[PDB]
Amino acid sequence: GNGKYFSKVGSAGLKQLTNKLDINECATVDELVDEINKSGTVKRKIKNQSAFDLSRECLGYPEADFITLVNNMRFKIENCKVVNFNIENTNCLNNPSIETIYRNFNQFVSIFNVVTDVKKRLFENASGNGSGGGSNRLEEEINNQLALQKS
Repeated sequence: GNGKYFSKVGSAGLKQLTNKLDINECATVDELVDEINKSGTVKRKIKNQSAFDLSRECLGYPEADFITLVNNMRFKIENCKVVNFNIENTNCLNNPSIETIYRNFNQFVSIFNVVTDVKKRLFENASGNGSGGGSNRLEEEINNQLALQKS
């Protein structure tokens, strides 16, 4: 029997995704992709859903209010993934709902990190990140880091 039903970051995003995708459990994004790779419907849906959206859904935060949180935050984007973050304008935290969302925002980014990697793994590139350039502020900063990368 497997124990330790507690994980923060990384495998936590996997655990939330595997739960959401109704797939097998996964210890790494690499193994996660492989399971999804077996689940054709999930695989295709991961590209059909946007990383931001797919990840946000996994937590169950209200789209608008969740977006409201990240627009007022900033993020350390390491390798196209939010590795760290902090709130820039605590205006959104006026709502205890968003407080709840914020205090557990890392969960989202954990899941986001996963879908951000998985969507790259399954698809060499896809229009399923969030919106043009980026979802909402968060991915814009990511795209911003990518803009620094003059090809």
